[PDB]
Formats: sequence, C-alpha cells, structure tokens
Amino acid sequence: SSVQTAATSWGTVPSIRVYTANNGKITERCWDGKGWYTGAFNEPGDNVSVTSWLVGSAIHIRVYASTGTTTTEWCWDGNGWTKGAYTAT
Amino acid sequence: SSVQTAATSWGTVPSIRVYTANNGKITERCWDGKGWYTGAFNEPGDNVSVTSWLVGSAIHIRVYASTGTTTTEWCWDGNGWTKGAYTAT
Amino acid sequence: SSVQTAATSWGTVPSIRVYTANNGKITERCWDGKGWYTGAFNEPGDNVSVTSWLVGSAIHIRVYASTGTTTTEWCWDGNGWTKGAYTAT
Ligand SMILES: *C(=O)C[C@@H]1O[C@@H](C)[C@@H](O)[C@@H](O)[C@@H]1O
Ligand SMILES: *C(=O)C[C@@H]1O[C@@H](C)[C@@H](O)[C@@H](O)[C@@H]1O
Ligand SMILES: *C(=O)C[C@@H]1O[C@@H](C)[C@@H](O)[C@@H](O)[C@@H]1O
Ligand SMILES: *C(=O)C[C@@H]1O[C@@H](C)[C@@H](O)[C@@H](O)[C@@H]1O
Repeated sequence: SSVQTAATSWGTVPSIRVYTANNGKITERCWDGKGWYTGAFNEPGDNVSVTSWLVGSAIHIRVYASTGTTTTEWCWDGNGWTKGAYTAT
Repeated sequence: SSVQTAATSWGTVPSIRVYTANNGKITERCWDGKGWYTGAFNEPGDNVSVTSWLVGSAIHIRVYASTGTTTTEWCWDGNGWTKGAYTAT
Repeated sequence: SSVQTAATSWGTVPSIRVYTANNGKITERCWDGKGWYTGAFNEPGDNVSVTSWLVGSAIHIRVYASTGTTTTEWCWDGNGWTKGAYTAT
C-alpha cells in the first residue's frame, strides 16, 4: 500500500521527471539542474509508466495513467499535456 | 485495483512499446508512427518492467515479467521473443 | 501479491540494471555482457522506479524507492549509492 513512481530523463544535465501515483492522482516532480519543482502534470490514475525522447532539443513525454482496466496516454510536446491516441482494442 | 503498464520508446519518429499486465497476463501495444496495434508479446505476469536499446537501427527489448517471486526475462532482438538468461540468484 | 521490478540499460553492449522490490527490500541485478551478478544496491522500498543517463562513458542512475507516501532517491555517480535531493510535491 505504497505510492507508485515512474521516472524518465534526458540530456547530460540532466532533466528528470518523476511521476507519482498516490490515492488515484498522479503528480509530477521536475529536475532541470537547479532543484526539484512541482510540475504541470496532474491527472488521475492509480498506476503510471513513462517514456520520453528528444527531437533535437525538444523533449516529448508520454505518461500512461491506468485506473482499473483503462490506461490513458498524456502527451507533452512542449505545448502542454494533451491526451493521446493510445487505446488497447 | 488497476492494471500495471511499462513503456519504452526509441528513435525520433518515435517507436513506442507499451506493455500491460492485466489479470495475470502481459500484452503489448505498439506505435511506429501510423497508429497503435497489438504486439506479438504475450507471456504470463502480474508485474512488468521494460528496457530497450539501439545498436544502430536495430532495436533490442528486455521485458521483466514477474509472477510471485519469479521474474522471467523476455528478449526481442529481431527474430522473435526468446526467454533470457536473467535470474534473481 | 507479487514482486515489482524496474529496469534501465545503457550502451551498445549493453549494461542492464534490474531492481526488484520484495517484502520491503530492493535489490539489484547487473548485466555487463558476461552474465548476471548481484549489484551493490540494497535499500528499502515497497516500490521502485529508475532512470539513468550517460555523460560520455560514465553512467548515472537514480533509483526512486517508495514506502508509504515517502519516496527516496538513490544516486549512482560512480562512487556508491548516495541519497538524493528529491522530495515530494
Ligand atoms: C515547466 O514546469 C514545464 C515542465 O516540464 C515539462 C517537460 C513537463 O514535465 C511539465 O509538466 C512541467 O511542469
Ligand atoms: C499525435 O500527435 C500523435 C501522438 O504521439 C505519438 C508518439 C503517440 O503517443 C500517440 O498516442 C499520440 O497521440
Ligand atoms: C559493481 O558492482 C558496480 C555495479 O554497477 C553499478 C553501475 C551500480 O549498478 C552498482 O550497484 C553495481 O554493483
Ligand atoms: C546533483 O545534481 C544532485 C543530484 O543529481 C540530480 C540529477 C538529481 O538526481 C538530484 O536529486 C541529486 O541530488
């Protein structure tokens, strides 16, 4: 009955994103070399995985948030957190 | 309760593999730029983790399926999924 | 229930670190091309995440060990496992 985390990172500084599902909410903590700051991501889910890739200098994050049998993909591409095409059927 | 996912990406397109443990079984959803489709991965498990890595253009995936204390490793290196040499002791 | 794992890789060889939470304790199993051994990492946690990044040849690993609402970051920077600056939202 502990919280459940997921992490990703990029570059050599580095930048780190740590997502934490606690009591059906997933929050984000962010490192870009100067301290941890609470991030923009806030979405429901008891379980969370993450991946990320660079395109040049631009990070792209995909956060998979599952409640029950329902996994929701949240997409960061530098313009906010939008919902992805991800489904499972 | 909730399903438990694990993701990895690679490239800049990118390619994304999203593994989902649901009711004791792990399956795989795949993105390579033109839509999600169900992958060939299909092995038992109540927990999943994943890592990948490129040797040039070739992708290499490692899936750590766990059921109780037993964590099996599944290897994709181009010609299908093979059980890997991982153990815990 | 079932044990829970996290994994990261680096290089072309590659090197793999598979972390495993089992009744409170998180242990590590390491691959560097010549088989699986047991790594130095040993910290308490009911759930673990991990990420890693290269800086030239030097690997850097962050392991997020959670127990209850409390998540602890462990840092590999080629000189051991030190406690990280991460705190929660
Ligand atoms: C500023 O806070 C932006 C920031 O970093 C983004 C990549 C993403 O993690 C966002 O949620 C976060 O708040
Ligand atoms: C829309 O712009 C595509 C988008 O990003 C992909 C990498 C994939 O995550 C897809 O689910 C998402 O909608
Ligand atoms: C030698 O044992 C070092 C080894 O690999 C490190 C990168 C880190 O994973 C450490 O815990 C492990 O023991
Ligand atoms: C140095 O930056 C401190 C250190 O490394 C960061 C990337 C992050 O993991 C931080 O919590 C850790 O203390």
